[PDB]
Amino acid sequence: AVGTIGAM
Amino acid sequence: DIQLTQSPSFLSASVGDKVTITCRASQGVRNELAWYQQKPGKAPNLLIYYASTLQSGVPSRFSATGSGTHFTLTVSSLQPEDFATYFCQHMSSYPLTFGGGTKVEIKRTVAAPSVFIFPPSDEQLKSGTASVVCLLNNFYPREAKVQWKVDNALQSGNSQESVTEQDSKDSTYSLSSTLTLSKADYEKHKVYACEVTHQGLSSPVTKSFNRG
Amino acid sequence: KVLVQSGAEVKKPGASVKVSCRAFGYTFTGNPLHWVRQAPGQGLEWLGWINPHSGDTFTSQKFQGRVYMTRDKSINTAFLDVTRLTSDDTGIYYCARDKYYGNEAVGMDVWGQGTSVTVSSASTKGPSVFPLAPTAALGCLVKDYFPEPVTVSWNSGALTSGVHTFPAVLQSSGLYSLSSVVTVPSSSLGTQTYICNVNHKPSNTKVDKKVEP
Repeated sequence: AVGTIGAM
Repeated sequence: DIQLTQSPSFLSASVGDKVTITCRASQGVRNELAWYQQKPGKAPNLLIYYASTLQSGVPSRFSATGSGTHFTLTVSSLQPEDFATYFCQHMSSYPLTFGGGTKVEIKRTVAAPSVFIFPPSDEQLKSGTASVVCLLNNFYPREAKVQWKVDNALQSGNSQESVTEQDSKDSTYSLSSTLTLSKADYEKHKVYACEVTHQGLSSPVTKSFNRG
Repeated sequence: KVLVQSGAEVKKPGASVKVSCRAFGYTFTGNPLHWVRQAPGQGLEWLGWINPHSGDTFTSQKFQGRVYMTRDKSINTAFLDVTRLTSDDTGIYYCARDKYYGNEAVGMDVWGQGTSVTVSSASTKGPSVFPLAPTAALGCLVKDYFPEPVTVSWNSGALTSGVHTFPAVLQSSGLYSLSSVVTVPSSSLGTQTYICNVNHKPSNTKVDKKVEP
């Protein structure tokens, strides 16, 4: 799925 | 974009019924889909994610499945708390998109509206405007059609309606219609009628008052 | 755990609004925050989401250049700026946390109570209250007020059973108007005194209309 704003 | 179609949009069912909602995706969204439940006045609540995994705290009667473009949500036996509007959502590409929603309503026995008419208040009439209010109280199902007659003349001009949500205890609906005129127009006539049409009325009911 | 949003807002067309959203009970910088809005009576519309740790954002394409997501980590608060408002932006604005399992969108876990945003040219107007005198049904007419909301209550909260307060309707004047009604025993209308209360908080207007036959 969408997850372009990064990892956390 | 990428649209989600929910079917049906409105659904009536009584407590204890097994019911199934359908979400169809314009494009393939492999497994990346969520289901929400929203009651009037609240923020939505998460029920299902990964198309089929229950969110913590969701009763086991809720379940969902779905592959690519066809998804379904099911309640094994409806409960008073389950009656709300349900949204699907995908997260496979931008923008995230919700379905149009499915409103699930309590099915109950047909009940006819109790009709009441209220002539304008003297304080309002002194202000230059006259509002005549017709109230349809505790009826089911949800269409009710109201027709206004000033001096027996059909008033397809300006009047407003307002419907409550389904009652928590009765599962009925209530409706208020408001006919608005000037002081000079209100005082130029005499009769004011309110004709109510509903499934629970074999013949439409008329409620009128004189003076004004 | 909990997302707390700022209070309702009333703005004129072409103005800007700043909604805020504070996080409690979890690490603010551990989950993306979505922004979703709902027009009166309608479905949900996604505005974008923000990485609170980095401040990185993706804004929904329809709103790019008009909507701005920011955050203040020192107070666990996220901000949403909606500029150049028109009537198409009237509705409730929610912030929602994503579970974000696998570093990837999964589902909106925690929602705020929502922030109401009304875009209109109308000016603040106190309501006029008129009695709706007569199995016995009476009521109050709350007419020509702006903005929402108004609270009714009957006999200061004691009378609550057969009460129906209707959703306000927006007239062409840009003003709101609603009715609150009650069904009472076919006759108690000589002993019992029925008073509807009306609180229009944006106008500092409280009115207790006695509904007598």
